[PDB]
Amino acid sequence: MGSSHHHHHHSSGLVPRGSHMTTVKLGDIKVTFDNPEKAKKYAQKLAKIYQLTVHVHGDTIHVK
Repeated sequence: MGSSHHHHHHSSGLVPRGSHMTTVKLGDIKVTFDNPEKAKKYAQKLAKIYQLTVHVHGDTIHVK
């Protein structure tokens, strides 16, 4: 066997539907990405680099 049963839990980073650029606020540094998809995928790396964490709240991802 080898099946990871992925299911959505209550309350997540609920991004609004529509083609819109996400404002990823790093420590002072203002980053932006075309899509919330790529935004969170690069922001989790920026969190690991700068030793911070990802706070995804709507169209704003602040790397706390």
